Amino acid sequence: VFTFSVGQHNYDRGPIQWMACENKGYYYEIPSIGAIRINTQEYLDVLG
Amino acid sequence: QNPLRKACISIVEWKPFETIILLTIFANCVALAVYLPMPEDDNNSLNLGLEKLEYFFLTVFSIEAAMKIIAYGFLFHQDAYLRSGWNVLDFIIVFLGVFTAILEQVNVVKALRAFRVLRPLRLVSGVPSLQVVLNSIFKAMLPLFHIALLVLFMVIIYAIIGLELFKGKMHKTCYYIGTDIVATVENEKPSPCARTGSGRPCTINGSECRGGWPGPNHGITHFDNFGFSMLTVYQCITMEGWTDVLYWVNDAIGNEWPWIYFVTLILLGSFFILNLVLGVLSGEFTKEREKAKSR
Amino acid sequence: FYWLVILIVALNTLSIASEHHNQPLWLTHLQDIANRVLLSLFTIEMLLKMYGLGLRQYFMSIFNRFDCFVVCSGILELLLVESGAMTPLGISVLRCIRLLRLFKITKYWTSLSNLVASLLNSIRSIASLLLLLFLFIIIFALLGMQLFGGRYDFEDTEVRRSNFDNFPQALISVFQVLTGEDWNSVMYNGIMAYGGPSYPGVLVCIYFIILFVCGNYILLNVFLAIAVDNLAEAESLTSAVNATWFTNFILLFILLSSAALAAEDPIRAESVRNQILGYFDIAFTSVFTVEIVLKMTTYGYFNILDLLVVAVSLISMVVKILRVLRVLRPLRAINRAKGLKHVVQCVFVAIRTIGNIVLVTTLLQFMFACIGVQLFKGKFFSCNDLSKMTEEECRGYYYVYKDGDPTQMELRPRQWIHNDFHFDNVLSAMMSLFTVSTFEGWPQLLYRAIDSNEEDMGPVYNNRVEMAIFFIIYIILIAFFMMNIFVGFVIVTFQEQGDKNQRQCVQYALKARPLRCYIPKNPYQYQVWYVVTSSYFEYLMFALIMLNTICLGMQHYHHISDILNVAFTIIFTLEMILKLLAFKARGYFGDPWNVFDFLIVIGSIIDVILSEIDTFLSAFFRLFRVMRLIKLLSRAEGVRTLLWTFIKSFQALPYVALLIVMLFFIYAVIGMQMFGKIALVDGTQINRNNNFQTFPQAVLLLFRCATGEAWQEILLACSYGKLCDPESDYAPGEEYTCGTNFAYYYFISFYMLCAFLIINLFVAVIMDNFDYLTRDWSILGPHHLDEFKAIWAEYDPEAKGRIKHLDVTLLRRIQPPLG
Amino acid sequence: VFSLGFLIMGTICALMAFRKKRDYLLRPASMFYVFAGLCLFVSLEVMRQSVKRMIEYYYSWSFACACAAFVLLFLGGISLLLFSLPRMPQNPWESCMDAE
Amino acid sequence: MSPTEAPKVRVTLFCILVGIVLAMTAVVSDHWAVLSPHCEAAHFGLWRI
Ligand SMILES: CCCCCCCCCCCCCCCCCC(=O)OC[C@H](COP(=O)([O-])OCC[N+](C)(C)C)OC(=O)CCCCCCCCCCCCCCCCC
Ligand SMILES: CCCCCCCCCCCCCCCCCC(=O)OC[C@H](COP(=O)(O)OCCN)OC(=O)CCCCCCCCCCCCCCCCC
Ligand SMILES: CCCCCCCCCCCCCCCCCC(=O)OC[C@H](COP(=O)(O)OCCN)OC(=O)CCCCCCCCCCCCCCCCC
Ligand SMILES: CCCCCCCCCCCCCCCCCC(=O)OC[C@H](COP(=O)(O)OCCN)OC(=O)CCCCCCCCCCCCCCCCC
Ligand SMILES: COC(=O)C1=C(C)NC(C)=C([N+](=O)[O-])[C@@H]1c1ccccc1C(F)(F)F
Ligand SMILES: [Ca+2]
Repeated sequence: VFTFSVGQHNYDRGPIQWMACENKGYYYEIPSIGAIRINTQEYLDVLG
Repeated sequence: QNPLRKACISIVEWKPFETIILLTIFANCVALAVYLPMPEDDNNSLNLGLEKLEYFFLTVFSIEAAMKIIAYGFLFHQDAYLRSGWNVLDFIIVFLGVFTAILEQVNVVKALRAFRVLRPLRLVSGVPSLQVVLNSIFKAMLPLFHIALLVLFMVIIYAIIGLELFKGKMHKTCYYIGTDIVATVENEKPSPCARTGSGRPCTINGSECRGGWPGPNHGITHFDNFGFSMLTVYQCITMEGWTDVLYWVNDAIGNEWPWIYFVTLILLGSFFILNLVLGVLSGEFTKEREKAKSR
Repeated sequence: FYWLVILIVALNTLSIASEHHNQPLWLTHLQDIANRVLLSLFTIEMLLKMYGLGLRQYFMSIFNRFDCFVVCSGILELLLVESGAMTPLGISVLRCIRLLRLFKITKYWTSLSNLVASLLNSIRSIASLLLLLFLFIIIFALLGMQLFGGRYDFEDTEVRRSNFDNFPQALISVFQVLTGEDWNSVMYNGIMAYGGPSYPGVLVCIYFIILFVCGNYILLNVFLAIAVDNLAEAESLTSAVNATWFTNFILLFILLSSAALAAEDPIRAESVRNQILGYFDIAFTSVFTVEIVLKMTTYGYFNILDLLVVAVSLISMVVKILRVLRVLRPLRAINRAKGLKHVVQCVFVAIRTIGNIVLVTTLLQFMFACIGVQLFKGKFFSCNDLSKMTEEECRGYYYVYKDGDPTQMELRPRQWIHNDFHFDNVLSAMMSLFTVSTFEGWPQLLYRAIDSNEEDMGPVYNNRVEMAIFFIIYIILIAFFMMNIFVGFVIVTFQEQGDKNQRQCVQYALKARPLRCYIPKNPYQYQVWYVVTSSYFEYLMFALIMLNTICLGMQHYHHISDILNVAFTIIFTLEMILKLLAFKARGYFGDPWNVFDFLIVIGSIIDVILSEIDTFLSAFFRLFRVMRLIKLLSRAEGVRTLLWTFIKSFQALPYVALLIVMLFFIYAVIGMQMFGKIALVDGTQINRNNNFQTFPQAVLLLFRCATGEAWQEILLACSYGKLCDPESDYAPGEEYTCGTNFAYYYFISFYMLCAFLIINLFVAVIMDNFDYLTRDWSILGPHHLDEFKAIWAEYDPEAKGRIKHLDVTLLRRIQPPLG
Repeated sequence: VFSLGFLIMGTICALMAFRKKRDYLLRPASMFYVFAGLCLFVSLEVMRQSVKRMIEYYYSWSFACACAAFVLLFLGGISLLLFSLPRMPQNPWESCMDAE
Repeated sequence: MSPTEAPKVRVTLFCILVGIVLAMTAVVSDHWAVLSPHCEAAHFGLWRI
């Protein structure tokens, strides 16, 4: 499970990190358009 | 009114029910403030709990009303209760409360939840000191009548003047050529333009002055009808962003005349009227003090 | 000891007011060992004066009740860092308490202790009327969470920090709308959150119209019922060539040299206007260089003023100060103007009064500057793009997306930018707090401070939402409280240079004179006079005026709007000729309101004629149909009274407004010289609409800064970095050289002066009319005597002196307060 | 033409007012002069756009003449009015529209 | 005479008279505009050029 927390908000992010860490996955944050490219290609480090 | 047939509850009405209702309203306020408004009809667990807490705050405030409506007359019996100044306000709060919380359980709208924000007012009925204070600031404006009646007509006169002069003038702007992308620079808010006139002409490279643009502030600041002219005049009167309106009228119709309209609106409307109001209030504070010092 | 103790406190003040960002290590040492010696010196102070003034007199007096708290905390804070006090934010507030210890000692002086017995009682007695104001803000915060809570779901990338998403944010937004700062931006977000500028969406303007009007009115009964009750009782307790042919012409030759100084060309160093004005230069120098001799060889502070003015104008036939030092030409007017001397002297002696409250606000603002440095020092840096957080990362280039579109981008070099109003040293903190006090751009600083992350790191959205309190307590003290007891100061002071009733009555009855009425003979037109002054006719014309107004408003953008104007023009000109058929044209113009209506009927006629001539083969003549509704004012006797009471007093104190006009003149000329070669680039604050090229543009800019528009952005728009105008005369490659740091002195000074004068100007006009405001309309007054005059003139139509004895019946047309 | 007409009508009342103690007649005439000026002003307006609807140009002799004439008439008529209209009362017993 | 033959009325009507003469002379005179697309300098008036 790779979980992405998109946007700039105040909602809690604990559970989403847990979902990512409890399921052999990873947790990414995408706050703007500039972060999209580098955060959407970075799961191929976990897959390898 | 009637005998002591039902009025076996007025016995407690004079107990320390001050604290029991003050704290209940205070907890209602705190439960109103921890609510978290979510968009597009989402929700979270907590909000769904603070509604299962509204029938607990809309019950206490209803039985503490059916405890006083049967302890004074048939309803009032002399126009006492509902004609008591504040006890009718509490009754209206408990009226809209149950009315709206029942109307919601019928079509199982949300705008009806907005009368729920009056419940903090029952604190001013709670203590007496705030009753006498809220009755002072309502008596200090009996003299401020003529000044408000002089401001209401200056806003109305300036709305009509601006409606005559600048109606439908801020509607063209510098678009990119053959495109619907308004052309600006880094910190420039989109201002009007003029092709073959006296207003400002487009200076961005590939840009043209063309019409069919709603207006400066997403279509809110303009003198296109009476409502919007009143809105923008009132906004300049409070001296907030009046220079933006001036600069936009400059950019549309020309540089030399329009300042008379605004420099005079800010001198008369803002400084003069504020002077009047300060004078009329201190002339009422010093008088009441010279009368209450004599006690 | 009374002065060694203050030497101690001054050393401690200077040790606290030198903590800046990136200080040298020796300064850190000098400070960390200079408080230790003063802590060990304040340890013995509560042991010696516990021995000289007895022991139990350390607690029965409030003054030194805390000097033990000073050290009790000092020692406590001295051993917390070295045990567990991590969180530099928490360590930063430990040094704040230190500031409190300095405050108790500084306060000693009679003037600085006599007022807390009044100021503290002002707050503590009236802390119940503060509760209603806090409850107003708490109701409107909740109402905003309802209306706009979670409705700012805009699909762009523009950041709208002032929203209503949760309770602290809604409280911040409502507070900002109360102070008035940028409330219109919040309104536009609210109107776009709903549909748009359509029918149901614009109705949420109301929330912002009642919150600003009814919320700024409780702030007149809160912070200004304090400085009319709890500052008046405080002072009440403390109570317990000599012709008109030459001098009146040489005065007139200052008003010409000054206007020649105004209309100059600062851009082109040598123009025809400058070449032409260079002759009036020598003329206006020479005359006053040959008019000092007549006034100093015939005779023996004010004329040396003139001689310096003419000396600087002669040595000008670096050297650039010669052209700024010449701008004090309008100040020799006070020399010959006798009417203006007496107002400038009141302005000079109005300052001995404000030195006790103006020095308590600067010390209060200096207390907050050091707290601000303790909190926000170094934290106001940022990167161009908010993804890099240290200066080592904020290098290179990055993409920006126009309109928020991921396929339309641009390369920008990213740079580690420091804010413009930061809090690094106490001078910068003091400048920032100054701009916050005038309410301008304070939410930008608030949100820059809520996001402050660490010492050399960039911002973290919504990090410390409690740092709002710092900005909201300051604003409550300085801008709302001290700025109100200072005005109350001025008011109750002017109350001294400003019984009664019997006096004014006997002067009224003695000086007053009865009225004219122009009652006619010749019944043919007596008939028409009987209807002209009937209540039916008067209460018909008001209806016609209201209907005219409603017709004038019904128009909109995209004919009937003209024929109806023809109709109303006709109806009013017929009433004018119908009244001339009654007042014989001699009693008609005797009444000013009738002259004023005659002035509008002609304007309307010309209006319609010009419209029809344009259509048959002047956009401002259309204001005559609009002014018709101003003559609704012959009936609103209360409102007309209220207008005359203040016009008579603006027409009585013009020499004070002359001060404001001279201030604008001097400052506009100085600024036209200093920063007048800056380029007019759009997207900045020195642009085509707001610049210093000509004289009207400079005066409009100054008037904009007086109102409190973004005067700090204009201040930053001219400070030695500014591309020079192309038409200017300057060395090549010397482009980025226009603008001066003198700007910081120019604006900060202007504002203060202009904020001062205006206040002055308000209270004069107020106190000048203090009879009308502080008046009972129930016991007596000049209104009763005016009504007596009315019933008199009813029986004696023309004045012609006084009337026959009996028709003594009038005591039935008399109100009981008179008979 | 309209401005000249106003000048003539204002001069009528201005002449016939210095005699017979018909002082009040200074109140109408004044405003006539005012309106005179105003009309000349809008002429300028017209002329302005004319010189733009047709190259270099220049206002030399009678445009300054008209500008000055309009300003003279305008300020002079308003000053005649404020010098004829009795007075801002300035005292609670003083009052406009009074006797002498 | 107080609002008629005081000085300020006479000086103000002298101002009016100068305005009148400048106005009656600034009408028929063709002395305020020129043009040359560019030696053909035209000259404007109120009726004919
Ligand atoms: C009830 C209590 C009383 C409260 C109200 C009391 C005050 C009354 C309000 C006064 C309004 C102020 C005058 C309006 C300003 C005109 C703006 C303007 O002209 O620009 C737009 C317009 C721009 O339109 P435009 O037509 O130029 O635009 C297109 C360009 N052309 C012309 C080529 C087609 O200006 C004009 O139309 C030209 C005429 C301007 C000349 C007006 C100046 C004199 C106006 C009256 C004088 C009074 C002074 C101010 C009031 C005095 C009171 C202290
Ligand atoms: C002590 C004082 C307290 C008193 C309380 C006063 C508070 C009230 C102040 C707020 C007034 C603001 C009014 C805002 C609404 C104005 C009307 C409006 O919004 O409509 C504009 C409308 C646009 O039309 P549009 O939509 O383009 O038409 C196409 C339709 N498919 O175009 C229109 O049709 C608008 C036409 C309306 C024009 C009316 C002009 C009013 C002038 C009246 C002057 C007298 C005032 C009343 C006298 C009172 C005496 C005491
Ligand atoms: C009631 C209680 C409170 C009272 C507060 C007291 C404050 C009083 C002070 C108010 C000051 C208001 C000043 C506003 C006038 C500014 C004039 C203006 O902004 O016009 C701009 C316009 C630009 O023209 P231009 O320079 O040609 O630029 C385009 C390229 N050429 O210019 C033009 O094109 C037309 C030029 C006409 C301007 C005539 C007047 C210019 C001089 C300003 C008048 C004020 C007196 C000067 C100094 C004292 C000002 C107070
Ligand atoms: C303590 C109380 C303080 C008093 C303030 C409260 C006053 C209440 C205001 C009444 C407003 C009622 C509006 C009536 C309904 C209008 C109907 C409407 O839909 O008009 C919208 C109008 C433009 O029409 P629109 O529909 O957008 O046209 C395009 C296609 N529809 O767009 C609009 O904006 C219409 C509404 C205009 C709002 C006018 C705002 C200025 C008037 C307030 C200034 C008065 C200041 C008084 C100062 C007193 C001093 C003490
Ligand atoms: C004059 O006005 C001005 O300028 C001001 C501003 C607004 N700002 C600031 C900050 C300040 N300071 O600081 O100072 C001031 C004040 C405020 C309040 C109160 C008082 C005061 C004084 F002045 F007295 F001191
Ligand atoms: Ca502002």
